[PDB]
Amino acid sequence: WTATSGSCKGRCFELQEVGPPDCRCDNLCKSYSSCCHDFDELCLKTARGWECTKDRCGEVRNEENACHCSEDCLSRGDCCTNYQVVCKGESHWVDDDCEEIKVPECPAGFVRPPLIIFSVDGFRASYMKKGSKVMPNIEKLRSCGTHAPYMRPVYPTKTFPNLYTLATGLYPESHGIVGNSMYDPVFDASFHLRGREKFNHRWWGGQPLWITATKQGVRAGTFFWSVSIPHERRILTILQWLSLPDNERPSVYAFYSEQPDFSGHKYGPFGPEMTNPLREIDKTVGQLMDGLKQLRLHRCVNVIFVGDHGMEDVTCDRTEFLSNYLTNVDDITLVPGTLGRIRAKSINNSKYDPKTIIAALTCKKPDQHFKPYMKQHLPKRLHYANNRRIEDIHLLVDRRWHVARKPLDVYKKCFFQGDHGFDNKVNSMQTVFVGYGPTFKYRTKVPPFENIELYNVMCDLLGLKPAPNNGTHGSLNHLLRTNTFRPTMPDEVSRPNYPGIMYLQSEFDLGCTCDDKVENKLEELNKRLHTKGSTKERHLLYGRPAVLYRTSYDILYHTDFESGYSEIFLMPLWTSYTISKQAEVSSIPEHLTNCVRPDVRVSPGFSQNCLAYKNDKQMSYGFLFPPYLSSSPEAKYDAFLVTNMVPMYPAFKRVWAYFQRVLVKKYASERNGVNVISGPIFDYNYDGLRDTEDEIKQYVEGSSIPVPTHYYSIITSCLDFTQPADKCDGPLSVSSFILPHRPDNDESCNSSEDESKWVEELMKMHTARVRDIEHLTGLDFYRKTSRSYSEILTLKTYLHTYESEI
Ligand SMILES: *[C@@H]1O[C@H](CO)[C@@H](O[C@@H]2O[C@H](CO)[C@@H](O[C@@H]3O[C@H](CO[C@H]4O[C@H](CO)[C@@H](O)[C@H](O[C@H]5O[C@H](CO)[C@@H](O)[C@H](O)[C@@H]5O[C@H]5O[C@H](CO)[C@@H](O)[C@H](O)[C@@H]5O)[C@@H]4O)[C@@H](O)[C@H](O[C@H]4O[C@H](CO)[C@@H](O)[C@H](O)[C@@H]4O[C@H]4O[C@H](CO)[C@@H](O)[C@H](O)[C@@H]4O)[C@@H]3O)[C@H](O)[C@H]2NC(C)=O)[C@H](O)[C@H]1NC(C)=O
Ligand SMILES: Cc1cc(OC(F)(F)F)ccc1COC(=O)N1CCn2nc(C(=O)N3CCc4[nH]nnc4C3)cc2C1
Ligand SMILES: [Ca+2]
Ligand SMILES: [Ca+2]
Ligand SMILES: [Cl-]
Ligand SMILES: [K+]
Ligand code: NA
Ligand SMILES: [Zn+2]
Repeated sequence: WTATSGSCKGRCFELQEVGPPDCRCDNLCKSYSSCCHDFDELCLKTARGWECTKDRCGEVRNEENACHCSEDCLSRGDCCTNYQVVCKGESHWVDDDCEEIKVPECPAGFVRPPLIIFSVDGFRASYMKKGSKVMPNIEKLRSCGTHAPYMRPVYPTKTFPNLYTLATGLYPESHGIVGNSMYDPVFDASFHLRGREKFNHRWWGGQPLWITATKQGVRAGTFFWSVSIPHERRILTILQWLSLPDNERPSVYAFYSEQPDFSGHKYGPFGPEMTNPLREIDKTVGQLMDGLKQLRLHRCVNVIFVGDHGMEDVTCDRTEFLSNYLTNVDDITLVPGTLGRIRAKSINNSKYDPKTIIAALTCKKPDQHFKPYMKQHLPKRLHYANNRRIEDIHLLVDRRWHVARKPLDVYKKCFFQGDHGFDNKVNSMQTVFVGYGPTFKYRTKVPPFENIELYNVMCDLLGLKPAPNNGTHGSLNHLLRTNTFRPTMPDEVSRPNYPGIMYLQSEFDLGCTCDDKVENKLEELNKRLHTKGSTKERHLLYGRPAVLYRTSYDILYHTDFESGYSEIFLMPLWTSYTISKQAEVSSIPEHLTNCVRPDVRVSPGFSQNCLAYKNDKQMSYGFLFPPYLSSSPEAKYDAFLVTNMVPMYPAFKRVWAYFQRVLVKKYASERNGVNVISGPIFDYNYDGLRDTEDEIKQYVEGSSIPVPTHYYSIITSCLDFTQPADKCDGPLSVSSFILPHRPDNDESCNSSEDESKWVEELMKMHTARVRDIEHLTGLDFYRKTSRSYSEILTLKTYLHTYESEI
């Protein structure tokens, strides 16, 4: 109940929320049906429109007007945004040349430049160029401030997951808003767009910017605007808030536009009807900037123009129906659309089997426009698994398509021409970023980055300490003129051992054999130096990774590669090697096909053994430094050391072998040498973070040899590819992947064909940031380069997406 008998007199858009049943006057009351009787009358005035006209100038203050052109309006802070242009001969902000804002130019009593976030729903990245003619205000912001060609949203590329990611710096899996629709089995409760349950605090995890500000004494305008409140009114309210007394005035503000998303759903991303909503957004930006200029705040405030996601073409006829695949269609609940989430309709149904559901959806039709996954097998880059609200079964839907349960669900629930929600690597889903203000750089283009990074920066902009989040703090320092955050490299927790030769061949009983018994200080003084690390400068280019957790490991040196070998996990945590453009691919000699050799630097008790692999009918093995890339017949024997061995399903060996035999050389050719760091990943609880030994759910049979869930590689070269990887004088270029270590190739529908038709495509799907690999391994890469740490942080957040140009 709300006793709405009180009044909004003088309380219009009050910054503090009074406790019911007292009537409210804040910009959220509409969505609660708790506004005072007079809210519309007093707080939502519309009389006379939004602009001053020539004959309104100098008028007598008439309180019924939506905004004012009277003389006292500046002091009252409630002029129409175009007042000075019409009545005082001022020019529009857009018509002014831009001038570098070297320092905040703020009125007395402003303790810090305010931050205004102007967020636009469905603003596809390519609108910046494609709509440039009809958006002069946005275009000045863009070219005069700091801009990226695009900003990468989070998966799923829906509104609430993305806006809440912007506000928290967290992946949906951590903030909890994992879709526009959700079921939480622990609450036994459902979250919906329409409805009231979504206003319950328990859905919303992490700590959004407005709470971070508030707890640290920085006042915030409210972020959520009711749909019925017109854009012009939202602008004037922000401007009014900015005219408040120093002690009452917020420092951070948000504006939100439902457009161009709203129109985009109806008309498609480039429907002719899209021009108008883009003009209108630009007009709103103009009004904000004119209002700021009126208040002498246009060289004081930092403005962020940011979208949540793009928009793709999607029509009713491009819909896959689960009823064309499943006989048991009525025993499942589907969260439908641009992604699919499946669970059992009833928990009392013990005949529901996810395994057989997945099988029935796997490569069943030639051009099938969705792919089923168990959530832990989704590409790690999506970070979409560690939350009880994410169903075990997931469908990644092809761009331009929908998935639905039954045809009736489509024609009884074509309407739409656009939608979004797809994989966050899809060009059509990319959105925008522009920063303009004293704290951002002048006329600067920055590389694309992820929206998870913005929280940190908005914290920097407001002098706040960010709550723990998924951004990498410092990776966006190159956006900022000042207020940079100077991060320091994490301290190494474990130091390596450096074992020499300590064991005789005969101390090993591993059931391994090798045809290697063939024999001179020419080639023996030489091989000593290689095992002490004489070629280490070539194969270990950026210093050894640091181990950021407590463990026992050995640095092992070799002619062709260096490794950090875990005595705990019985394999390298990392294997580093350099392949020059000139390097040659050889095959494995017939006599050495099954060759595995004990490593005399490492005890039998800390080694794998061949027997376990013989007994395990499911599990074979591969090597991290590839035998094919050995520098010499003699060097090749090193690649067969038991300490270079890792467990691999035969199905995965097809993938790995093609990577090592074909792709590494190809990348070396194309990139002028590559440095490769490869290794295992263990993430059995799919939390994106390195497993402790007690979290491993699978071993090679009859052994303590743990089975990785994934294999990674980080592939680094010179950004200036006219320089070789091993002699680079400037910025680096990287591409990485985290390949799932699976017993089958069910994910690849073409896998019965040659590796040259499917493997690289799989790898591309599982592209990763070095930073993702850091979370998963507890290692820290690039410790010793000539590059600034901030640039390295940027490099570590880079994702090679394999899409076309935007
Ligand atoms: C992206 O960034 C985020 C933020 O940094 C990273 O997430 C953090 O990871 C930490 C490590 O996993 C984790 O720390 C744990 O916190 C536990 C208490 O956490 C509560 O309090 C915090 C602070 O206010 C709060 O943020 C948490 O909020 C979570 O849960 C609520 C309610 O469920 C949600 O509203 C909210 O959205 C959030 O949910 C998410 O996180 C939880 C895990 O906390 C997931 O389960 C969800 O799926 C969802 O993703 C909490 O309210 C604390 O109890 C933990 O301590 C246990 O483990 C340590 C190991 O060191 C051990 O020493 C302790 O003894 C203890 O073990 C006991 O519990 C075990 C399990 O129940 C049991 O087995 C043992 O026997 C013991 O009894 C731990 O310290 C931190 O909470 C999250 N923070 C957030 C916001 O998610 C994330 O990792 C980053 N991602 C990547 C890829 O880098
Ligand atoms: C939470 C945050 C952080 C920001 O930025 C940051 F945190 F990054 F700083 C910015 C804004 C915000 C919040 O934004 C808002 O004010 N609202 C949240 C989004 N929202 N959606 C609606 C809605 O009902 N629909 C509009 C879209 C649409 N299209 N078709 N149908 C619909 C139906 C109303 C609102 C109000
Ligand atoms: Ca949206
Ligand atoms: Ca884990
Ligand atoms: Cl969803
Ligand atoms: K085997
Ligand atoms: Na297959
Ligand atoms: Zn939408």
